[PDB]
Amino acid sequence: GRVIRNQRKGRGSVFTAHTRLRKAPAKFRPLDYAERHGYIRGIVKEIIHDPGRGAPLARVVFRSPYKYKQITETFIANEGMYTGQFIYAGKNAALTVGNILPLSSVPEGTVVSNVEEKPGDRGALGRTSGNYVTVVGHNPDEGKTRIKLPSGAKKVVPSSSRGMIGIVAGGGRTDKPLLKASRAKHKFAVKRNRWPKTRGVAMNPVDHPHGGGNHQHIGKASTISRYAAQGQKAGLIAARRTGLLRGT
Amino acid sequence: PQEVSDIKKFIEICRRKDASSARIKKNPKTQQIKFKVRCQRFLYTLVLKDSDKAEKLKQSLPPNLQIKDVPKRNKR
Amino acid sequence: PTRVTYRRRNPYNTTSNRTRVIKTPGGQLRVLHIKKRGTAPKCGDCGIKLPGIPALRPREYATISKPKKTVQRAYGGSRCGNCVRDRIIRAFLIEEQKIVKKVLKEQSQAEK
Amino acid sequence: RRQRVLRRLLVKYRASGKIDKHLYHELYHLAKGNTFKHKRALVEHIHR
Amino acid sequence: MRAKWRKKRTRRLKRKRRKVRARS
Amino acid sequence: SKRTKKVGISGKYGTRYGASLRKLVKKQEVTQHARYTCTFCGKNSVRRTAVGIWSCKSCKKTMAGGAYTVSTPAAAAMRSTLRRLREITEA
RNA sequence: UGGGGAAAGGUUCCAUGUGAACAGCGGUUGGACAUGGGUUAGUCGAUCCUAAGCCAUAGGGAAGUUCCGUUUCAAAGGGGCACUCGUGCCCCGUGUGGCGAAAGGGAAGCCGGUUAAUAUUCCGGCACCUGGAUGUGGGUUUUGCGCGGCAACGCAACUGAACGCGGAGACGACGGCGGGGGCCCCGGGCAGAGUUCUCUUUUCUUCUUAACGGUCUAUCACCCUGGAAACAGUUUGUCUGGAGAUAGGGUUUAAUGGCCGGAAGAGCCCGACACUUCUGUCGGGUCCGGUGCGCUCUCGACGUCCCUUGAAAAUCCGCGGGAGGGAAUAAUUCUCACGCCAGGUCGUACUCAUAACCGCAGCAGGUCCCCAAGGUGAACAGCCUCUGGUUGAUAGAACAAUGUAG
RNA sequence: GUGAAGCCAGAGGAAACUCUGGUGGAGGCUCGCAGCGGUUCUGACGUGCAAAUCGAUCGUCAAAUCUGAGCAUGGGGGCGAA
Ligand SMILES: [Zn+2]
Ligand SMILES: [Zn+2]
Repeated sequence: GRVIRNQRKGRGSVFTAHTRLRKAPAKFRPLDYAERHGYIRGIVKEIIHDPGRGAPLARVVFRSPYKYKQITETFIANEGMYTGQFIYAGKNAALTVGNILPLSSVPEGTVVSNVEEKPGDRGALGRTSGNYVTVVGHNPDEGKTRIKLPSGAKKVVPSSSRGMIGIVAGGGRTDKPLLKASRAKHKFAVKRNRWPKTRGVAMNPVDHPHGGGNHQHIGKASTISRYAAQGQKAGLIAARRTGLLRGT
Repeated sequence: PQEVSDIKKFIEICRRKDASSARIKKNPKTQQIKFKVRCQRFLYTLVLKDSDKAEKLKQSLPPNLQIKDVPKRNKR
Repeated sequence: PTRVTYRRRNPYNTTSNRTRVIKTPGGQLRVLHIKKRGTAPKCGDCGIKLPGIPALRPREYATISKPKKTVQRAYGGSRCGNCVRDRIIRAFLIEEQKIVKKVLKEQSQAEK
Repeated sequence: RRQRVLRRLLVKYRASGKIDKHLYHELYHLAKGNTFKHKRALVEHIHR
Repeated sequence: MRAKWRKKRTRRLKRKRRKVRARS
Repeated sequence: SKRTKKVGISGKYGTRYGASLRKLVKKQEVTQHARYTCTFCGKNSVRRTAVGIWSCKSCKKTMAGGAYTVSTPAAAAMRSTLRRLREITEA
């Protein structure tokens, strides 16, 4: 046989990501003395839309503490922000929607977004349209904080990690049906070449492990082990269970 | 092409170090007299409707340059 | 009712091959190739077109005298005129509120 | 076409002084609604 | 304001000054 | 002169896509094309521009909101609790 | 089946002559044969900038031809001035290389004539852009770097280094509405032509105005006075208004609008004289209105759709800031007017297709665009005609079977 | 051709509310020219005009439509609404 479809996607010839219309990536500022001991301020100049994503972005302008110049950054916008607002960042900044605080200067129960997994990586944890993370408890000795993730899992991150207050805008984007093949095509045609997906049961035995036959059927089991050979993992990988879930 | 509203500045143009040529066209149908002069960069035109200021002016301009009334039907 | 033709080698209608039908002193219909249209500069912080400034291509602005490319006040170009008034008012008030707060804090601290 | 004709006539009357702004406004909205069919009908309503 | 104009005007000024200095 | 009795804005879809999907998309479509009163200037001149962006036609301010509504119930609850939480914690 | 082009073709373009061969018949004809001639650019392109993408440099793999790597664990640059003179001095720095578009971005030329064959290039006239040195007129100053308007702002000028901020280049698809150029249509007038047994104050043709400048206007928008409910203004389409409407008065972005220069001396239409040619010449004319869900291009204010929001760089301008420099017999770094010099290299003929390209060929196949008249008619439907182009596909005679098409 | 939201006016009712006439121009809607495709005649030709063409009849036609140039993927490899 030949190489099956999900092996060709690793070469990166046709299945790359379209990035002509993306202007910059979304990150925080780098750690610096000012934000680590006090606070700094910036202006919200514009609120823009970048293709291939929910969660509109916000352009913020800060001054420079060491040179005569002005720097501009791009954040993800929380529900409530508006052009012309004043945003603050640092250890001693008040906690209102929009602000940027080290996660240790925060009481339990507040929701944040765009949290740093390690201080300085510039935001990694919750940054999609309408999601957030919750703090649960602290540990002043050997500083470390426990958080809950939008999937249910719990984690422990260092106390000097950062997070910017609020809930990511974009709301309930996935509520109305797409309702039209064209809308699905337009949705995907700005991320990747993956939309029209053919059904391995309709394939030929030279093309896919599910292959041919005089009737369309899988043949063997559909659950594939976790330590299998590259080119075999096509189906429900390492499935612990099947069927409709009941409790949760 | 450039206009000259009055007469005084027209002789000032003609009395210049590079005014190489001039000519005079008379239109019988519309009863008009046009004074054209050719400088380096531009071509300056003076329009008149009278009949006696035409000839007297012609003696006032410098004598060194030449004047040829344009002839109807000019061959290559 | 005569029909016309292009006069350059580009046969395509590609937003930089602009034409105009004309009639000539010889009694014929010809085409002139015209350039693109100018555009008027906008304000620095509001976004509206400034009045009193022409609309040209970005290179023709180098042959025109200065008093034709600006207006006679502070922030002549790039600012409309209503937005500049806000700048004076805003600047003055912030300075006034600054000194009063500073004197209030120091005098209060002196009291202790 | 019909809408322009009616509106053109109405401004003439208001400027001349044959009517005032209250009657003008009432008739303008009465005209946007399909009430008057042509120029003759409009003047009759004004006269009454 | 192109660099050319700034450089051209200064060069023109210097050339005129040099001529005056030599005559003196 | 009602031209319909129940279909409404979802009448452009004709007889396609199935009754329940048409009726279910109406809930978001009706509120997305609506017009809301501004909060900064007071005029009723706010309309949607992008998937999460709203702007006032008169004051030119721009605000980040929900997907199909200027605000969402989840966000409003959070702001009230957080404001209440901060005040007691600092008092 | 007209008039011109991109890819491709490569002398097939024009003139003179011609035995055989080729043009599935002939041939005095030819895209065939023989001998000569023909392609002129500061303004049209390439040259300049980057896009998807390709390749050097610092490094690390591999026995090796070489694979990765493009800002990465690199000591990576560029700006100013003076001597006697090359040598010497003084400042700013994370650096940040090349290639890649004849449809993307982009400084600048129009009309008339001319050759057997080229012309936005040649000839005549009238212009424009960039670069470089310089003078006259005017402007400013003894209060050292201009005045006027309440204001939006105006004018022939009217200092501005380092550093920094902003604008233009710079952008989707569709729907109706309004302004402008071109074409189409109707009436009158002057010239020429067609028809006329009968009728027709008849039917047809010409009546044109370039680039580049001056001056006067033209939707949106903005400024001043004043303060609105018996609510008003208003679009084909309900938006606007104490965050200041109606009304009155003003400033400004935008001519493919009117008048003048260019420009009548041009071009075109008639009439009258000359004569082997070389040649020509002298009279007239080249106006005034109307209309429109008309066709085409362009501009402007609106509206709709998106889990879709619809490129980057070179180049140029404006502002904040105040370094340096500067007169009282002149001084002057005035983006004002006029005046001086120069603008290198390659392509430019012709076809673009029922014969110049690809299909073994002079093959009913295939191959990307621009302009688009009259009538019937809802119409780029079908049918007939004008400008323009063809009359080229082996022929003559008779009308049986069987055929193909109607 | 049909005529979705939004807007104007009028009429009926004690009220809650309901009717009627216009305006407007949405839709992977519809008839139908050019382009694109290739259902039937199992038509023509079948040492053809042609190593896939010709004629009539047909499918779609404002969007998952048609198309030029520049660039990328190279053989047990690519690409594939299969
Ligand atoms: Zn402004
Ligand atoms: Zn508002």
